[PDB]
Amino acid sequence: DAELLVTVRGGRLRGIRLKTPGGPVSAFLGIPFAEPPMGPRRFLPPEPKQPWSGVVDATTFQSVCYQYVDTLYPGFEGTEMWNPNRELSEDCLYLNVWTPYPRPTSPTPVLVWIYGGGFYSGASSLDVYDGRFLVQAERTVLVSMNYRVGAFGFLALPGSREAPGNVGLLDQRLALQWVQENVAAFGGDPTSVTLFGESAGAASVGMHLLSPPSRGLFHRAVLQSGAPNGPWATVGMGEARRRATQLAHLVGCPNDTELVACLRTRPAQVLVNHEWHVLPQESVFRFSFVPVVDGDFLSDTPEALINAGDFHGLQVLVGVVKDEGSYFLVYGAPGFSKDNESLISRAEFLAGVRVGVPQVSDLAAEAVVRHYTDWLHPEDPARLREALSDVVGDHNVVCPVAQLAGRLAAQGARVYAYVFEHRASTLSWPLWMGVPHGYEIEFIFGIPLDPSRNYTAEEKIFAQRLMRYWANFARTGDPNEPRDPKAPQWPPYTAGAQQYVSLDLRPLEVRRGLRAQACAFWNRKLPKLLS
Ligand SMILES: *[C@@H]1O[C@H](CO[C@@H]2O[C@@H](C)[C@@H](O)[C@@H](O)[C@@H]2O)[C@@H](O[C@@H]2O[C@H](CO)[C@@H](O)[C@H](O)[C@H]2NC(C)=O)[C@H](O)[C@H]1NC(C)=O
Repeated sequence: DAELLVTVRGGRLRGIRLKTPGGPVSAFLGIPFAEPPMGPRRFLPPEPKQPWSGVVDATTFQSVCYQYVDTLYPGFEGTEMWNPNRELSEDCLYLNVWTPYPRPTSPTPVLVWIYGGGFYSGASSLDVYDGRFLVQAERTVLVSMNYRVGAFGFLALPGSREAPGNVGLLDQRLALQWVQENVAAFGGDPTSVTLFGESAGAASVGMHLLSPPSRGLFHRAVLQSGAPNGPWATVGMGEARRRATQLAHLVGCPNDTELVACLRTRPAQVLVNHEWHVLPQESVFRFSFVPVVDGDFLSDTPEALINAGDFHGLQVLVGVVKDEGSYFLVYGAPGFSKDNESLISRAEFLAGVRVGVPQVSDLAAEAVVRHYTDWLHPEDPARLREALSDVVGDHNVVCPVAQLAGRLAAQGARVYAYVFEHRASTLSWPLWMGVPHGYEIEFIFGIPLDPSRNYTAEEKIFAQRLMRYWANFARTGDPNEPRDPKAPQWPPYTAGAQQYVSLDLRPLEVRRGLRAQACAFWNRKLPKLLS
């Protein structure tokens, strides 16, 4: 097949035809975009891939970046669906391109996916990120890349040349430069690039928005369930140095240069084994090696750059799932488990707040408890279970997203906002978790269209609607149908009105205020109290 041969700047590629019920797609999987960041290049910014002779076979997903493997529930679908599904390697900087068949004769908009996983995990090869249904349905081009995670991507000894930090974000930036240089060979339009990502992938999209060298590489952004101003998404230089130094001592090391030089001698898995030990306190939704406010990739804190930024000419689509917190509770909140109803005592709730809002004063913890307590039913196990879910979801995702969305809309950007409220019929997590973090992704990617799976007919329709919204936004910056001269069915989000839509089997509903009461607490009152 002629459409499976493509020449990019580094040389020739051979892709693979992929099937869907609607029609075939052409896929180029495992394209090397950087030199393998191994041995002496561990912890260093990525270097462009050198050209090659002959043909790179591009028919298989390439290795996953070295990372921790979850073993909370071995074999359970709800956790395994996020675990590596290829071998781990430091040789992992590869990207993937899905393009319509036949290849577009006029350049089509490009969606660039950045996976999440708390900056410690993730892979572009997970089945739930299968680009074929999106591309077939709406005939955009889809790119996804691997980027280094954990210590390999974000260990930072700030101010040093040997571990400057943020190199996982530089991996993403290099892949975006690769798209600028090469996506036209696949029929993509390098002048119409929309970044989209979930969780740490959303936070990453946010950091490119705020970093001038990345900002020229794309035109629009989708932030699903994450934000660069989240309390987990960045660390200070002092804390970053403290975690890297503690990691070095836990592996036996041993002067910045000598420290990193010793870290480079240890096998990858040895670093991974100690990754969690460097967190200071017991927590959920906290990760050891994350982007560092270095004065380089980020000139200032994400909060400062958001408040100071001019965002005219930008369109942004942002959103959250209905139960952002629940997934994280089984990772350390006492009384919680996927295997029962997790109907917790008030004692367990008070202990859960300390894990759910780690390293905060007794004074702040009291305010949190009071805000989230119904003092007429302070002991009700169901209310307490939901309240702790809200504590974790609001503090880590929803209020950081609401804050960013308001500042963007107020400062020039056009913003659309959603809450995803449909619980998949195939969802393996228990019913008390609701619509948890990560479980809109399979609908955005049209996974219900896969005949090998068991979704309902209405869920297949819902997936097609969502692919249409996302592709409308990629094409025009506007999820509404372009031919519509009526007032928008999905209205912009504004700092004052705060309109957003519910995404469910039902038609769109406009609502206002993304949990405005909770986010007044986290973004205004709680800061003022501790001030
Ligand atoms: C719900 O389960 C938690 C966790 O227990 C685990 O999951 C169960 C379904 C079962 O498989 C247990 O064998 C597991 O250990 C319960 O919280 C635990 O309670 C025990 C006392 O029974 C205590 O010793 C543990 O420290 C608790 N663990 C945590 C993480 O808090 C909880 O009581 C269960 N709720 C029920 C049954 O209503």
